[PDB]
Amino acid sequence: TSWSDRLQNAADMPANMDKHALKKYRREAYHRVFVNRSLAMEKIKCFGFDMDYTLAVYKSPEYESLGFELTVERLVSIGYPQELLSFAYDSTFPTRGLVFDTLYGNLLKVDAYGNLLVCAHGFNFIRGPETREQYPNKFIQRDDTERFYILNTLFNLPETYLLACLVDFFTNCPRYTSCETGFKDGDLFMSYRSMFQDVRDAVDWVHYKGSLKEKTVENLEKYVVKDGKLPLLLSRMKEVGKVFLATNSDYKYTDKIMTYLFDFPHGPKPGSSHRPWQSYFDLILVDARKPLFFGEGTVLRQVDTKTGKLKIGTYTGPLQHGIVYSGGSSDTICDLLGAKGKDILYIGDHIFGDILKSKKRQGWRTFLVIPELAQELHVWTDKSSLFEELQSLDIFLASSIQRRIKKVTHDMDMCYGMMGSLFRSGSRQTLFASQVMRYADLYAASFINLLYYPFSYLFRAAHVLMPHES
Amino acid sequence: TSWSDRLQNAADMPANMDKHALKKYRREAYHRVFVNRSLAMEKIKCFGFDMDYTLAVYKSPEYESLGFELTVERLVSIGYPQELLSFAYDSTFPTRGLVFDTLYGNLLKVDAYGNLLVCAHGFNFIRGPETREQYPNKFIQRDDTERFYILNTLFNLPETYLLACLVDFFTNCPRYTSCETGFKDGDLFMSYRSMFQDVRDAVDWVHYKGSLKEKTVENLEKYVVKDGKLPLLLSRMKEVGKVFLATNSDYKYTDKIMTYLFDFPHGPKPGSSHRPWQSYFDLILVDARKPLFFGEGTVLRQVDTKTGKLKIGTYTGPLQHGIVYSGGSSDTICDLLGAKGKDILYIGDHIFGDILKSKKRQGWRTFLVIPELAQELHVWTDKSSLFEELQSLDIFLASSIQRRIKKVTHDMDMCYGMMGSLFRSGSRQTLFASQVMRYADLYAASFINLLYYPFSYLFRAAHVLMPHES
Ligand SMILES: [Mg+2]
Ligand SMILES: [Mg+2]
Repeated sequence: TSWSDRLQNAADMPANMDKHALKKYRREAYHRVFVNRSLAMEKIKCFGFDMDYTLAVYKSPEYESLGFELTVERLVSIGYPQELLSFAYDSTFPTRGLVFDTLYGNLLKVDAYGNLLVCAHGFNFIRGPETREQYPNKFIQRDDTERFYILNTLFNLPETYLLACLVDFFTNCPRYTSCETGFKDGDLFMSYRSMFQDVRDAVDWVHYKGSLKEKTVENLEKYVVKDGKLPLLLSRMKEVGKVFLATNSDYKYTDKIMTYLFDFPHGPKPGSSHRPWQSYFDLILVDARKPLFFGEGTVLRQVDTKTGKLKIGTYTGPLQHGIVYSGGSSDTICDLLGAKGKDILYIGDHIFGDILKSKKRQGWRTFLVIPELAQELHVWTDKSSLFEELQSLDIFLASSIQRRIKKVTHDMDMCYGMMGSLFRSGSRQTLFASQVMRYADLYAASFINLLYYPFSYLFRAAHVLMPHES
Repeated sequence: TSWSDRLQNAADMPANMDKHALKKYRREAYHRVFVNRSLAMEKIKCFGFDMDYTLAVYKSPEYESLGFELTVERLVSIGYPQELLSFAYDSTFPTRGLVFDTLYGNLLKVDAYGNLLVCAHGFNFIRGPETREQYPNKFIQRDDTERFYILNTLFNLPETYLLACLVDFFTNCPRYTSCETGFKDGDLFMSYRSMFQDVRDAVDWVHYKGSLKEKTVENLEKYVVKDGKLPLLLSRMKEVGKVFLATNSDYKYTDKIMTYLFDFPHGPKPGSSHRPWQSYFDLILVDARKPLFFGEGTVLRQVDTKTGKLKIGTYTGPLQHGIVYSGGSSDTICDLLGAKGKDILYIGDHIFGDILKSKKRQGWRTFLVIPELAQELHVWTDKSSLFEELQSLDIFLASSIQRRIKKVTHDMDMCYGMMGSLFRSGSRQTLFASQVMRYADLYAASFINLLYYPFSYLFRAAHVLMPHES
């Protein structure tokens, strides 16, 4: 049972809009919207969306497996060894938000301060004392972006696993000699950095120049979660405010995915006429180039929706019905919708490019979609006894207790996968968790959970007090 | 009663090291060390210090008034109008950590997200609706460092007030015409930015080329808090670890201040021989250039302590007794003391240059000294009924309540001064407060509060849980 299985099971259910039914449903963690900072829904005038892994959640592990297979085939085609073809995607290995250290070839799980929680070289998990050789302070400087790459999106799951496969492969293949910073093969030296760059390039290529999109769209039911409640929520949002799309995807791909997401024999609710996906949006913007979008952005262009090509020139005209924009900036949205940042709730899955950047650069309100939460919630509740035990031990310690703490931490983490929870390793929160709390005003397993709250709901979070104020 | 008066009253008291006396004393907020993240003191191998506003806390408002007077005199001497000489420093106006907006000439008090809590143009406090003309989203992008300057240190208190005085003066002097971005005086245009730059330059000049240091050192009792307990604490630290000084001040000024700080007829305790300040440090480093110090730093130089001049050349030798360093990097300290970052507790008052940067760049443990806390604690407890009222109203609201909330917020804030608490405006925390919580592992009114805790004390903070984990 993957997180997408959970999401699809919930997507299959019709909306019961009886107000008591709604209250009961949203009390379940699965259908709840979680609150980091208080947000009065009555003050939101514009609801903005990302598409991929927000509106269009790709099914797991099928979509990751497809990306993996095509990325491997691209690497082989440029001259990586044939043994790569014997790799098979394994969903139990990668957790999102890991850091690849391009100097030493390690996947790292870190906290908000760059402290090492987990270090794997290939499939070898390096324990504390051994990590000190390469990380003397068990710490990385994560903003050293030339060295460290943070694998922040669900698109990075395939390459997270592939990096580990490759390091494992070269390390154990007697054709190659392992060095500190890569592999020697006679007169050829392959650094972990140049290897990482090849993987990154092959991933981009598969999405942009390869067959991934074509294979996705030829079997959308296999690859994409679909939910009859989506037009209902969007139509309700449009009753109290404006609705926009701002996506990095191009027009042709957006049109294919979005058509599928609305492809039901009805519109907002069963019995109503179907309407085109475009009719649910006051403003549609593609090729957004987030996060650059939230600063200078790019030249505002107009899509010719008939051909899917951009019209020649900068678009200087007004917002008109049926127009589709390309590029621009977040200011385009504010100016055309008559909005200020705090009137906007932007809904996306990219913790950096969607959420942190719109928050820091523009003061937008933020809603983070975390698709894996759909299944992490199940583990969290099902294994609560292990977390509680750890919480009791930590308090008792403040030795056989220290070893017990390490053992319980391991058992708890393994319930999530080999790289543990997205949100923690034992009692230590990850960088990703800390960024969620600081930048996402609201978060949930799905944006659909907004449907279960009334129009002027006040999302509440307790005030933060300093230690001396307590 | 200023915060320095509180600090000096406590400094005047002898240390009672009876273990029960110690426990009782540190329970008082004034003498407490506050904990943002748990820290096991037994793991600290090196204790590092800043000097100014850390070891050498300057007396308030006398020191600010001296800086102000000399800065004004410097501005007049370069051609600012004579009316500046009628300004007098007023401690009730500035709060630390305000943001000067160089485009519009406003002092801003903001939260961690750039939201406006207070906006003053001169001594005119602009209320919410009027701030929207210049700040349509009541928000600034604070990392736009070309536009916004954060007045982060106690050295910036004089210029905080002076900026307000100047804006007030030009606005109300009929020789000048007020524009959006500065003042016209016939064929001369003075932007708020060029005005701000003149103030900033005059402040630097007074410290570097003017008479401020000379006037400080000629009357150290008037200007500097002195405490017989300082050598006691340092000598205890030296029993369990290494002690270093890393300061931006130069050798001659450091030597004058430090001599005064140790100038008692005894050493660590009454009855013991006096020892030179240098003997309390395993490593002494001046001209540190923090925060650059915590990255590449500068060339490591050796001070000729006889002349106060640098020896010619890069110092390539070992740590030797009596040597004094200049420049270098934080790696100099780790390499010479045999330390890793998490073995180091660095003690300073500069939230950015001392604390945030050593934490983010190096993974050092951090202790933030907040001298104003000495008096903010008194107001916090004395006016607790106003904060409690506000907390009850906020909860009741979740109208005459909204107006009551604004009135109580104002009354509470005014108890601290015209720009309110360093830590909040009503129920909203400032940027400074949020940075304290995120980057300072420990904080206190004075570093001396460490004396009241035993050698292997475990400072405890509760674990943070995400909303879905609660
Ligand atoms: Mg996305
Ligand atoms: Mg200082």
